[PDB]
Amino acid sequence: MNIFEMLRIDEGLRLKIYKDTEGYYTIGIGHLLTKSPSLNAAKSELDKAIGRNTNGVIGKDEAEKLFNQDVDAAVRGILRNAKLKPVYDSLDAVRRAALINMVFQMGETGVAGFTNSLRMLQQKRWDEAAVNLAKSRWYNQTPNRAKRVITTFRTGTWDAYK
Ligand SMILES: [Cl-]
Ligand SMILES: [Cl-]
Repeated sequence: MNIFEMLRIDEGLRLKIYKDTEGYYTIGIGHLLTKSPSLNAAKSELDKAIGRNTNGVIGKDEAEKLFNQDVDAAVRGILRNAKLKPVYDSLDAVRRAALINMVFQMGETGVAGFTNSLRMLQQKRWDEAAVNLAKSRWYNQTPNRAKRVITTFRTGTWDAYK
């Protein structure tokens, strides 16, 4: 198991514009297109992102390409973030994947806001951090995905994904 396969399980793959759990226009592997309600503003972003007139539909290769960019951007945002970097540096390889997963889903800003959990992760207090992470809209809104990520943090293994 690796970050890519982990996120692929969590986000799925859709080759036509769809709406995410929050109601936003998305495509491929969890690639947010716009928060705007307009399907046309979504097709426009889509075409800008792909470099061709897509008519709302892409191929597998195109989806995977967006996904590669997105993981890369997630990692780089963590490394540039003053709150996130120290956490990431302190963690083992599996737990690093779990932090990347949160950032891919909620953005650097959102994760950076989990102040207390971040401090517990840094201190390696696994069980306590798992408890604190659960008291979030995040866990309340996407409980099955949140539990998987949380278990990854608590245990340090890929169990929840096997
Ligand atoms: Cl893009
Ligand atoms: Cl879920």
